[PDB]
Amino acid sequence: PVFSKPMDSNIRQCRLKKRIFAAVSEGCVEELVELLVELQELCRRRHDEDVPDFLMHKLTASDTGKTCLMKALLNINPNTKEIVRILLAFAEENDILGRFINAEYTEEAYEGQTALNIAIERRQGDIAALLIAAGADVNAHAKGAFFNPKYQHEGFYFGETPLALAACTNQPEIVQLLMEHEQTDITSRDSRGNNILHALVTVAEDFKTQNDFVKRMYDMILLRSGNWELETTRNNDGLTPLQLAAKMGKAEILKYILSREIKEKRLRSLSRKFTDWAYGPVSSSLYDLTNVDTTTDNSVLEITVYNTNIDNRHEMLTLEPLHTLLHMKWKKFAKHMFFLSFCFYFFYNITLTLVSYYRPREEEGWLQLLGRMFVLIWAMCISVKEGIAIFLLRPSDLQSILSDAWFHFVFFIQAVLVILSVFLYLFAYKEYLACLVLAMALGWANMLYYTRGFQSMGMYSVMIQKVILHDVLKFLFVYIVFLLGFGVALASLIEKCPKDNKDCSSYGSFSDAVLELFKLTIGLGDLNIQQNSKYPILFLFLLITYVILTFVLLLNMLIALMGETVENVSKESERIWRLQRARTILEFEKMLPEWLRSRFRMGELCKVAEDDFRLCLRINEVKWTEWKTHVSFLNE
Amino acid sequence: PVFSKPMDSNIRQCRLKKRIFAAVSEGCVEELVELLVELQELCRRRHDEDVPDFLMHKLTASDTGKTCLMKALLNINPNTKEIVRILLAFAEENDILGRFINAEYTEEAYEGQTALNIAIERRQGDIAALLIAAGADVNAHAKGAFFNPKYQHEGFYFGETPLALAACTNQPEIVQLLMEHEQTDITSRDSRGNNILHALVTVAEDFKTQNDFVKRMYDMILLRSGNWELETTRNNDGLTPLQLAAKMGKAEILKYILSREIKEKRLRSLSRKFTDWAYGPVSSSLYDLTNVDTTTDNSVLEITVYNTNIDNRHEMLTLEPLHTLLHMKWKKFAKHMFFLSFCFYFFYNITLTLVSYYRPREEEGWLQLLGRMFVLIWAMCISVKEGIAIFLLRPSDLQSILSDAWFHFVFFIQAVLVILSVFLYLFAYKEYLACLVLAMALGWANMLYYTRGFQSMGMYSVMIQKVILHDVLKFLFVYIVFLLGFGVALASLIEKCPKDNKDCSSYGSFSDAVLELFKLTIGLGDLNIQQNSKYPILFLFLLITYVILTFVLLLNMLIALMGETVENVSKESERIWRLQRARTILEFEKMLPEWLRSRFRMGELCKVAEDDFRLCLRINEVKWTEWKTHVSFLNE
Ligand SMILES: CCCCCCCC/C=C/CCCCCCCC(=O)O[C@@H](COC(=O)CCCCCCCCCCCCCCC)COP(=O)([O-])OCC[N+](C)(C)C
Ligand SMILES: CCCCCCCC/C=C/CCCCCCCC(=O)O[C@@H](COC(=O)CCCCCCCCCCCCCCC)COP(=O)([O-])OCC[N+](C)(C)C
Ligand SMILES: CCCCCCCC/C=C/CCCCCCCC(=O)O[C@@H](COC(=O)CCCCCCCCCCCCCCC)COP(=O)([O-])OCC[N+](C)(C)C
Ligand SMILES: CCCCCCCC/C=C/CCCCCCCC(=O)O[C@@H](COC(=O)CCCCCCCCCCCCCCC)COP(=O)([O-])OCC[N+](C)(C)C
Ligand SMILES: CCCCCCCC/C=C/CCCCCCCC(=O)O[C@@H](COC(=O)CCCCCCCCCCCCCCC)COP(=O)([O-])OCC[N+](C)(C)C
Ligand SMILES: CCCCCCCC/C=C/CCCCCCCC(=O)O[C@@H](COC(=O)CCCCCCCCCCCCCCC)COP(=O)([O-])OCC[N+](C)(C)C
Ligand SMILES: CCCCCCCC/C=C\CCCCCCCC(=O)O[C@@H](COC(=O)CCCCCCCCCCCCCCC)COP(=O)([O-])OCC[N+](C)(C)C
Ligand SMILES: CCCCCCCC/C=C\CCCCCCCC(=O)O[C@@H](COC(=O)CCCCCCCCCCCCCCC)COP(=O)([O-])OCC[N+](C)(C)C
Ligand SMILES: CCCCCCCC/C=C\CCCCCCCC(=O)O[C@@H](COC(=O)CCCCCCCCCCCCCCC)COP(=O)([O-])OCC[N+](C)(C)C
Ligand SMILES: CCCCCCCC/C=C\CCCCCCCC(=O)O[C@@H](COC(=O)CCCCCCCCCCCCCCC)COP(=O)([O-])OCC[N+](C)(C)C
Ligand SMILES: CCCCC/C=C\C/C=C\C/C=C/C/C=C\CCCC(=O)O
Ligand SMILES: CCCCC/C=C\C/C=C\C/C=C/C/C=C\CCCC(=O)O
Ligand SMILES: NCCOB(c1ccccc1)c1ccccc1
Ligand SMILES: NCCOB(c1ccccc1)c1ccccc1
Ligand SMILES: NCCOB(c1ccccc1)c1ccccc1
Ligand SMILES: NCCOB(c1ccccc1)c1ccccc1
Ligand code: NA
Repeated sequence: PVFSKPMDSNIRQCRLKKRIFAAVSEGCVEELVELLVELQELCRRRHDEDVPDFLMHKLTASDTGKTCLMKALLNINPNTKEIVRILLAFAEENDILGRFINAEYTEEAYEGQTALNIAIERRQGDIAALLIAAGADVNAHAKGAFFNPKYQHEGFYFGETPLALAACTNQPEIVQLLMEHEQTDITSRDSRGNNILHALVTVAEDFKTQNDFVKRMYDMILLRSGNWELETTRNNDGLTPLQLAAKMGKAEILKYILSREIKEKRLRSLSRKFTDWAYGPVSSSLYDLTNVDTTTDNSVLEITVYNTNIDNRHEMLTLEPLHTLLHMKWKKFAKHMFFLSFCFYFFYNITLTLVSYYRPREEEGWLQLLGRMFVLIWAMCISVKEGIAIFLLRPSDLQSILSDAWFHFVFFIQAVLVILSVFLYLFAYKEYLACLVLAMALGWANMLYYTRGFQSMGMYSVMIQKVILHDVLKFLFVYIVFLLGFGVALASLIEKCPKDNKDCSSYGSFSDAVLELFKLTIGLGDLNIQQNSKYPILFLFLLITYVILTFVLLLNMLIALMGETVENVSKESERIWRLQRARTILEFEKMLPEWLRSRFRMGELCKVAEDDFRLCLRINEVKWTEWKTHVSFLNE
Repeated sequence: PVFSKPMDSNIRQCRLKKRIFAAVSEGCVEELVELLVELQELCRRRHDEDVPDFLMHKLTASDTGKTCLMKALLNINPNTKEIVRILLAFAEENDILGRFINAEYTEEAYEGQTALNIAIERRQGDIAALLIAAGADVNAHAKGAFFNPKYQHEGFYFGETPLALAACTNQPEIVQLLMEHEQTDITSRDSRGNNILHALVTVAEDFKTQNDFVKRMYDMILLRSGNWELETTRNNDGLTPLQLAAKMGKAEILKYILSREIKEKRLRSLSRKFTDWAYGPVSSSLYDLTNVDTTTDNSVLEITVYNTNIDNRHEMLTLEPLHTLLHMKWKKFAKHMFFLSFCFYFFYNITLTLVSYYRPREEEGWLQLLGRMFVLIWAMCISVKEGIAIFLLRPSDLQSILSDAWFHFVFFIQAVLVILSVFLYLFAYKEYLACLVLAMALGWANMLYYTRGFQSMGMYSVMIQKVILHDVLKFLFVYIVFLLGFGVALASLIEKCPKDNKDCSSYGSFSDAVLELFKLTIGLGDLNIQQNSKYPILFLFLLITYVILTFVLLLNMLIALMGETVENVSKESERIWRLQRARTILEFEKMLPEWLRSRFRMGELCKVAEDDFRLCLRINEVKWTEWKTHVSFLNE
């Protein structure tokens, strides 16, 4: 990144004020005392009306706003605490201690950063305790391009508050010192709208390491708060800390929140998992479904399934209510809607076939009327439905067209070519055969959409798409190099044939020469040596050189590259069809009306505590492997 | 190796002097005292004019120059220190202690080795302290074929000085004893021109192990020197210890020197990295660019990119100023010069194509004149530019023609065949078509040079070259064995055909028989059994035997060997295009004039200290992963 002005500067890029910053940096105590006396006497020699203002302009930098207190804290030495006790005592007789401890940068990239923001970051618990006990602001919002970047490489976002700075830098002794302070606003929201619990989700990691202080900071702040105000708070985008963990793909944080159970009464009401009974490996629990089920707009189940930015959707959709809601919707409507979508579309491809095969060749019942009117209606049903999904779609397709958004185009292109064949055949035109045949060939080719979501057949549609997009299209630029180079080369040697006998040279034009050289590449060629040219040996040299390069080397090079794609999909094949069915379920739920979706709703009302009635889900879990390993070491 | 004379010898390959060497070896003290009295009395029985000379010829070997003091130190026993104290006291009454402790080998392979060179190597800190306190030379240069070899298997190079012997054999207690000695010349240069810091680079290793004493010896000697005299010293080849680490490929040493930062004032001026400010994971530093940027002749960036001898160029070009200078040159001129080199060469291949396809067949505008004159100029621009690069190139091509120096020939051969086609077409000749077509086919084939340096397309040009050079050409000697063996075999059975009907046997000659047997190998053949010979079954046996060997076994054996090459390049594919672009940048910088290269220069003048103004580079680094692991264990 770049900021065009440093935070601290001690190297110059090629007199009372400049010596004070050169005294608080190295740690010269006896020099700093002699310099402050020279500035204490320099207040009254010309005026006594402006004492509190003139004392501040000689201790602050006029370009950044950095004070002499900030300069001592940016440069940590073992003589640091002695400098702070002198500078805070110097503002006592001048009565300027109120504005000296609450100063901030006036520069646009570090605006709002105070001396308390530096002392907590340098791990100075004794110095930060002296500032708060003197009048430092515990609610100072450090804005700016450095503290509020646009990406995670152009600064450092922690939450803009001193409570979020100690929480993100693993310092719980300062968090306990700030939460006991009665002027600290815990539920404060920064420029992003994030509170103390949104900012911990942002700095969290995606997987489980050895030390997880973010989960420890999440539990410590939430239980000492003792309310739901931090959890129901939404951002400027309208996201809770539960929904933010699903958006950014933090599976360890999303697992902890969504099965949080507190056994202690006076603290039990802050739970989302409620175990009813347990007997060995069998447990029965109640799970909160407040923002999880798809009854609100931006629900957690809708985020995780449609989150193409992240890599761990299979880890997050295996979690504790998310796998059961996804399974119960399949056994109620989504298996029925997938079977009928197969049946109405397989009947649609047969009717396209039997009107394309039995077309009126030269001369130009109730079941025949039932067939052709079904073609005109079902093609308009797809072109409206798939046309909305393309319009409601963003142009950054590198992550959505993996297996998902590729089918939204080919069902739409096939539906338009059926409709375009109607306008051509009826009016006056003969180009209907060019549109009806290509729609029928693409119509049968779209039957591989119904192989998706199954353990045995789900990986075949991914193998076809990933070979075309990642192996074949990047290999056309290697092969057209040799197809167009040798194509003009062999066509230039062919002499103009004497008048008759058009089968005297197959390479007699550039359009001819590309055809046979494509046949030598795939192996349907002919090494003809008749070939009436003035250079028979030179034609025979470039013809065999083409066969060795394309057929022997470049053809088997592509097969070795396509074979690496097939084995990579086959290793991930158990994770593919589980994510294919998960998107198929939620698209079928959006096709349902409101009166029918209300019958399909899961959940029952519970009595958690006094004035607490939330929507639950009873999930009977049995864990044999986790039980046998648990019992074994209690009696080793 | 071989030296034809040993250092120490105790085994004979099938009388006062020979008993002394047989006394200092085993450790006989009471025998050695009785032998020295017999030699003390043998000085005066025939002359008293030559006492200091005659006392030395009976204690030294006349063939090697080895003394009795060296013989006791080569044979370490627990009775070693008692022998040294007697022999050094024996030279006191004879007043020959000055030449007895400073003696050396007169043999050509061990010349200059003294008793101090042996005592430090055998780990004798007490014996080496007694020699220096008696008058031993601390600046004795041990030359010779053993101590100055030509390769790293024909001797032991350490630096030829006793200070470099204790530094390379991990003995810092003797290094501290030598650097406090006021006659020790630290900045001494041996026969190679190496000083104390060049010799540590030579004995260093390429990667990071558990114990790195070479980096510890580099830091200990440099900080106690306290000057830049050891760093600015160049060899006989003109290399600093910074440039020697880039030449020999020591990435651990080159990383330590190029980000050396000393926080301590009185020692800060020996730094090359200067951290300006740090706030969490974000750091801003200034890097020294004295011999790093390409403004001097033998710069570190020019060495590492063009160092085909080493295997770790990707590890060294990732380092701390080397990755930023390589990235800033791409975003200023090298991306523009690569795009226009694509555009002027793609226009050049079209104009060659449209004059080769539309040639005057039988009978023999301003845009047509603009095209053909562009061919005559652009072919002369390549033939001059690529002709210099072949002339300035060494004949040891096994490491430069991997992906790099192969393109310097094929752009040159293509440019000459365009020029050769002009002299043939204009004068009187008809062989212009044999040169224009082969230049046009090779001209389109050189378009894969512009796929280099990209993450998606950079590995394809390496896969084509490595399959030809390492799989195909070593398999021709396997296949011509079977092509020439069966080719004469099947042509010898073919009887001379009765007069007419030339299509009676396709194997009627050796030139004919190689053609169809090449077609059976690739799979375009015919198992014809008509074949008018006197041995129809014996012809049919050798024909099917050829198909099973070549098409079934030897063809798929090559495909299995080519497939191992493709998967090895595909695993290294992220390291290939980063090294392809790095050579493309520095070749474009050499094409720039001096006035335009001065505008593209990076760096600003800094004030490091008093009388210290060097060229810097501000690099804003952010390290999220290295910060989250660092904070986690400080508050575990
Ligand atoms: C303009 C357009 C408008 C469109 C109108 C639509 C909009 C309005 C829609 C309204 C619909 C209303 C909702 C549906 C409610 C029905 C309830 C039901 O029975 O569902 C059931 C399915 O029932 C079945 O019979 C499934 C049959 C087997 C399917 C096999 C999948 C393969 C499909 C072909 C692929 C071949 C692959 C080969 C290669 C290609 C649910 O499943 P289950 O059986 O209950 O689960 C068993 C568990 N249990 C019994 C314990 C509970
Ligand atoms: C997944 C998808 C896989 C498959 C998709 C692949 C699809 C590929 C399909 C290919 C089929 C090709 C059909 C050709 C049709 C005729 C063309 C023509 O007119 O040529 C004419 C000139 O011929 C020349 O001289 C060629 C010169 C072209 C210049 C090349 C620049 C662009 C190439 C960029 C590449 C470099 C990039 C480098 C990057 C590394 C010859 O004309 P004619 O034939 O003799 O006509 C007879 C005239 N008559 C009819 C009146 C008698
Ligand atoms: C890359 C891996 C390499 C190894 C693996 C190989 C497999 C992959 C390789 C793929 C490379 C593709 C090479 C195709 C060769 C075309 C031949 C040709 O020129 O056509 C004809 C020209 O016809 C025309 O005049 C109009 C052009 C129509 C050509 C359409 C062909 C398919 C296009 C793309 C299909 C997309 C499919 C996508 C499926 C995923 C032949 O000419 P003619 O009619 O005989 O001459 C008439 C005479 N005249 C001169 C008087 C005019
Ligand atoms: C090793 C892997 C094995 C398995 C994989 C296989 C792939 C790799 C294998 C490679 C092996 C190569 C075998 C080629 C077969 C030659 C056929 C021949 O003899 O030509 C002709 C002779 O014509 C002549 O008389 C002049 C010679 C021209 C030959 C040029 C062929 C290409 C040369 C090298 C190209 C370099 C390309 C390099 C690309 C990287 C045929 O003879 P005829 O004209 O029909 O007879 C005339 C009649 N007469 C008897 C009266 C005279
Ligand atoms: C006799 C012979 C004499 C020869 C005369 C020459 C000698 C004298 C020469 C003198 C030249 C002087 C130096 C150049 C100064 C220009 C400045 C510039 O804009 O550079 C810029 C290029 O900007 C572009 O225009 C790049 C366009 C895209 C290139 C894509 C690469 C693919 C190229 C084809 C591959 C196809 C592969 C397909 C398969 C093959 C630098 O990049 P950038 O944009 O700045 O980077 C963005 C960063 N920034 C904007 C934030 C800063
Ligand atoms: C990457 C590159 C890949 C591709 C490149 C590969 C390129 C290969 C290309 C190959 C094409 C070959 C074309 C042949 C041209 C004619 C030759 C000839 O005249 O033969 C004659 C004798 O025939 C014999 O008897 C052969 C004996 C040769 C001795 C071999 C020793 C050296 C081989 C060392 C090997 C062992 C080493 C062992 C180590 C393991 C027959 O002549 P004719 O045919 O009857 O002519 C008709 C005469 N007339 C015209 C007047 C009528
Ligand atoms: C998986 C769930 C299944 C979903 C529903 C699927 C069920 C679909 C079932 C029926 C769909 C058809 C209804 C469309 C009505 C119009 C038909 C038409 O075009 O007329 C044709 C009549 O038909 C024939 O005679 C064709 C005979 C070959 C059909 C092959 C059987 C396979 C498809 C069928 C069975 C598939 C069974 C699938 C499994 C049940 C014209 O034929 P003609 O007599 O020659 O007329 C003369 C025309 N001429 C003058 C130009 C020559
Ligand atoms: C891949 C794209 C580039 C293709 C190669 C381009 C590079 C070439 C670079 C330099 C070549 C320069 C010399 C050739 C010019 C004269 C040729 C000639 O006149 O033909 C002669 C022989 O015909 C032949 O068989 C010639 C063989 C071609 C030479 C290829 C070099 C070997 C490289 C192999 C590597 C394999 C290729 C690369 C694989 C890695 C004439 O025979 P004729 O026809 O019977 O005519 C009779 C009339 N006349 C005698 C009066 C004339
Ligand atoms: C990526 C950056 C691009 C860099 C610049 C690339 C731009 C290059 C643009 C133009 C290059 C041409 C300039 C050379 C001028 C001489 C041409 C010539 O020989 O005359 C030919 C005229 O031309 C034709 O009529 C040929 C038509 C087929 C061309 C196919 C288009 C692809 C290449 C072009 C477009 C590529 C576009 C690429 C993308 C922009 C001869 O044809 P004729 O009428 O039959 O004459 C009769 C002769 N006869 C009597 C013997 C038969
Ligand atoms: C690889 C390079 C070397 C190739 C093998 C060399 C080694 C051979 C070593 C020893 C062979 C010694 C005996 C052969 C001599 C007489 C043959 C004969 O006369 O033909 C007879 C039959 O023709 C046949 O089919 C015979 C089979 C060929 C013999 C191969 C041995 C089996 C090895 C298998 C291993 C596979 C090979 C190796 C694969 C690993 C006659 O039939 P005719 O033709 O119709 O003529 C009729 C007229 N007449 C009856 C009057 C005659
Ligand atoms: C507006 C039309 C533009 C031109 C049309 C371009 C693309 C659509 C046409 C074909 C694309 C798909 C072809 C089907 C072939 C293989 C995929 C099998 C289905 C699967 O993946 O399992
Ligand atoms: C003086 C001439 C001597 C004879 C010529 C010998 C060799 C040069 C000719 C051809 C070599 C290159 C051919 C191109 C074919 C495949 C490589 C693709 C480009 C790449 O590598 O990606
Ligand atoms: N057979 C249980 C596999 O789990 B399922 C699953 C697991 C992880 C991610 C997505 C889904 C599942 C499959 C179909 C319907 C509901 C859930
Ligand atoms: N919207 C018109 C057809 O939509 B359906 C559909 C079309 C293509 C892919 C998937 C579904 C459909 C959905 C449920 C039952 C029957 C058909
Ligand atoms: N995109 C960062 C990859 O690093 B680059 C790189 C890394 C190691 C070796 C060589 C280069 C790089 C790539 C292009 C220009 C400059 C540097
Ligand atoms: N020297 C004549 C052609 O050189 B250029 C060139 C040609 C082939 C490969 C690499 C470079 C060139 C360089 C920059 C811009 C345009 C062309
Ligand atoms: Na394999």
